Amino acid sequence: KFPRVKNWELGSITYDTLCAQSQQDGPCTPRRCLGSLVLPRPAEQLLSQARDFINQYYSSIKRSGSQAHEERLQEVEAEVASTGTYHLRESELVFGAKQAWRNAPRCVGRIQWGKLQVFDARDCSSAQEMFTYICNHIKYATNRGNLRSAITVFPQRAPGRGDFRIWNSQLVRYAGYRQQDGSVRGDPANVEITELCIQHGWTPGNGRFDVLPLLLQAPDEAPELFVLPPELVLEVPLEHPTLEWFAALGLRWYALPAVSNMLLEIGGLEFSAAPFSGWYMSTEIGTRNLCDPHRYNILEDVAVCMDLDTRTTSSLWKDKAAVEINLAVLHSFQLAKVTIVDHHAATVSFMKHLDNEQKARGGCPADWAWIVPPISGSLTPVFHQEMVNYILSPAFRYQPDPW
Amino acid sequence: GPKFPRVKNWELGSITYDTLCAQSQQDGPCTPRRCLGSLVLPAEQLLSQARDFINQYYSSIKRSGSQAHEERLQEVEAEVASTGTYHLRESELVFGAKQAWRNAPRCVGRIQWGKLQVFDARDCSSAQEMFTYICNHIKYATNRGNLRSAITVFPQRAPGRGDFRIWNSQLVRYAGYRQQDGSVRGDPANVEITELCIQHGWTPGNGRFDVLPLLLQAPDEAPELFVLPPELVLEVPLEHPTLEWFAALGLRWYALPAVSNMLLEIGGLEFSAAPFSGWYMSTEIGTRNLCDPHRYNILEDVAVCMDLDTRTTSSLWKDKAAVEINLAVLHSFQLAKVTIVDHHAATVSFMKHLDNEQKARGGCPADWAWIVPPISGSLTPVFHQEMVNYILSPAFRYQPDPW
Ligand code: HEM
Ligand code: HEM
Ligand SMILES: Cc1cc(N)nc(C[C@H]2CNC[C@H]2OCCNCCc2cccc(F)c2)c1
Ligand SMILES: Cc1cc(N)nc(C[C@H]2CNC[C@H]2OCCNCCc2cccc(F)c2)c1
Ligand SMILES: C[C@H](O)[C@H](O)[C@H]1CNc2nc(N)[nH]c(=O)c2N1
Ligand SMILES: C[C@H](O)[C@H](O)[C@H]1CNc2nc(N)[nH]c(=O)c2N1
Ligand SMILES: [Zn+2]
Repeated sequence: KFPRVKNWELGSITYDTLCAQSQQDGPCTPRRCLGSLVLPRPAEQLLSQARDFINQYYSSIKRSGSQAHEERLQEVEAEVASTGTYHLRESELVFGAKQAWRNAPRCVGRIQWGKLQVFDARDCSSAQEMFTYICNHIKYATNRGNLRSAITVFPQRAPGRGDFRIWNSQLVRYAGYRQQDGSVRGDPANVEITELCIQHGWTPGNGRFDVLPLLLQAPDEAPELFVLPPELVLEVPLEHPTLEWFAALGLRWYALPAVSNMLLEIGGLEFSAAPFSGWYMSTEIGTRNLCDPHRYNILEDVAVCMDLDTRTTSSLWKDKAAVEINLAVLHSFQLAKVTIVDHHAATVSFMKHLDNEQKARGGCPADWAWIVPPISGSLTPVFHQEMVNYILSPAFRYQPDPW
Repeated sequence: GPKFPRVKNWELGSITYDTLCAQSQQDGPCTPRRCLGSLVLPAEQLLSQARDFINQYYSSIKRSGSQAHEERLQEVEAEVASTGTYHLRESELVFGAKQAWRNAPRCVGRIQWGKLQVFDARDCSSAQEMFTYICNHIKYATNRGNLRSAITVFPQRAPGRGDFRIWNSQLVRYAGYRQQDGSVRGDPANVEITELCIQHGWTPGNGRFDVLPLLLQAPDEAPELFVLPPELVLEVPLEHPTLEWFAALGLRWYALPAVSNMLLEIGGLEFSAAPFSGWYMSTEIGTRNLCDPHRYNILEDVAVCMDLDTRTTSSLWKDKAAVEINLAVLHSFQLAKVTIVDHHAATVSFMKHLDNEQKARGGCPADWAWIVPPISGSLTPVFHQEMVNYILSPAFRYQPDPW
């Protein structure tokens, strides 16, 4: 029933008993494992998801089974009874957002989960107020390049009406202009979101790193367009510690990773619009975004840069150059005084987190295939550690694109 | 769409469904509540399994439902009727062996599934005789560098009577000698089996790369020790194409990967000895056996020779060294004319295998975590490929070491 979990480097063994508190089916069954798929295709329920969540918070501040807890438990019981829903108190919502991050199986940064700036933006009622809220979050989070973890919660879903949404998947991301000649200027992964932007009447540039404007949508209104003012957006040019030419490449990435399309779920309530951010691990920029073939796919150009042998796989030019890009990403961010983290440091601190969690709750749910870096997998200690995935709440879910 | 796992390739945008998994007749480790993907070690019934196997066979020869098919069935029932067990026709053994390897979710090797040499050794009655079978195997399969897939099949398990069993995990393994100051000389993987060889009479070496003897067991007889004639065991001295100093590290590997401790299960018949072999993927040696902290752990040594900053993670001295070491594996094998294959080509071709299997059977069981290499993960196409993993029979399966 409870799983043995070995580390294959140190022959050490633990037991998840946290996953006993999973109230949510994932994709696997005893017949097949679906664990590598990325995506997954009533008052009595709400009232019970609430109760529980209230129970986490009182237990969190040690004030379990007492007056303020009991009393707050009729408050929700009565609010649902009458109106089919309730609302959170600020501190409660500060406890859930943090915890939603604690429970994110696919996060390698979860050691930081205690340290989260929570902006409560639930008193928002137009896209114009959204833009401002978002604009502050960025100024705060960026901090002249000493990045800081932040989330900003906008108002919850309501049964009678459309959601507050941000159309973008991140707050910063680059244009991807599809061209006549089948090709693409800039980031291929943001083609559809660039087009959507043009359809709502944005003036588009034509470089490789045109920062996208923001499409914010308030309940039942058509979405609106807000260009982010260039100075809130911190960018970092790409140069190499020894390779003079690397620079002359025009490569650069932005400083702030802020996910802006995921849904945040606390106590059975749902926040369709709740962007969050911390800081990048080098391998998000160096390996995935520049290195993927369906993205910027600069590898071959790096390799030709270096005058290696393009003609054959077994010379390892794929791997040699990748390596320099992650080295270029780390160097370049360190020079700009922007917070970055390499995948060795990162995963090492992730192991500490599992150990921290093992003692604190009895396990930690994690998704092996997402935690292990996209290069040098076995060279990181997370490769050698078995993990469990299950679903805890508070939680970030995926949600449909609003068009 | 259909109620069958939908399976996507994120690089290409392509979609398939896996109908094969419906034929899985045996549960893995997951449930809807939790995913165990990462865990390394996750009469009436006899007739039931055999019937399915025979169907499977007659299908593969297009004679499904025919006279010869219903005849073999009745014959197989009658076999089991009076004896408890049954026996496989020669060609039934050749097909189930191939089917067992085609069904192996952890093997990236599968495109070659149809090209296997099957050595029937079901006539073998002594440990002395295994040594002989085994020596022929290595001779055949090594074929002086031009390597060849093969499997030798020893007598099946049987009521009462005890098993045949190669005790070595591989036909070729380097010794692992426990020092009197905690550390190990040689492959730490093999301390347990090394100790057993000595206890059973073997005079041991004092090296990093000593080939182990063979501990062979025959029903109810004590295991017996057999030394491989050095001339039979082909090894490769490791050199680097541009770093002249690398050769001097005294590094070497052997040419033949040959698993010897797995169970081969067909039609509910179990073969407890069935060494099988193929040819290496470069990362099995370059990255795993050489760079694992718990194996030879040569990463630091190599990085010093490379003059890398090994006091900070962010230099990517690990990544840089592992590449070189892998490149030197690839190059050492090339030069000696010994069949090898680099993670890049080897995965390009698992992609092809996937497409073939889609057409032939509607799907292919795959352990993502294992199919994806320990280095340059995202840089290979399997990284972007969702996989479905279930258990199909005939299978290779783990068994408990015999002692
Ligand atoms: C502070 C440093 C942080 C680092 C280094 C970090 C790193 C990462 C990485 C590397 C991933 C998966 C990478 C990928 O998309 O391929 C990820 C996923 C995730 N992160 Fe973190 N993160 C950080 C902070 C945060 C914060 C503040 C939150 C929210 C409060 C967060 C929530 C999540 C969630 C929900 C996922 C899953 C995304 C998905 O399922 O698609 N992370 N993080
Ligand atoms: C033809 C060249 C071959 C290549 C490149 C290849 C590659 C591999 C690799 C890379 C693995 C994963 C091993 C690990 O890292 O632990 C593997 C596992 C496996 N291979 Fe293949 N292989 C080849 C031939 C064969 C043959 C001939 C067989 C059987 C006849 C076979 C059967 C298996 C099985 C059963 C496993 C699973 C072991 C486990 O589950 O732990 N392979 N193979
Ligand atoms: C908060 C934070 C910090 C950090 N270092 N890293 C992150 C992950 C961000 C950045 N780097 C990738 C992005 O991850 C975004 C979430 N992943 C989406 C994967 C996906 C793709 C396409 C279709 C889908 F349905 C799903 C978040
Ligand atoms: C036939 C063939 C060809 C090839 N290239 N590669 C192979 C896998 C071999 C070689 N390279 C590793 C070994 O695979 C053996 C599979 N077992 C390892 C998992 C394991 C389970 C339990 C305890 C452990 F310590 C380890 C076979
Ligand atoms: C299909 C596979 O699940 C998919 O390619 C995953 C693999 N691992 C990943 N790991 C991280 N950190 N981020 C990713 O996008 C992916 N993609
Ligand atoms: C924890 C994890 O399951 C384990 O380290 C696996 C990961 N993937 C692997 N993949 C291969 N090919 N071989 C392995 O030994 C492993 N080890
Ligand atoms: Zn699973």
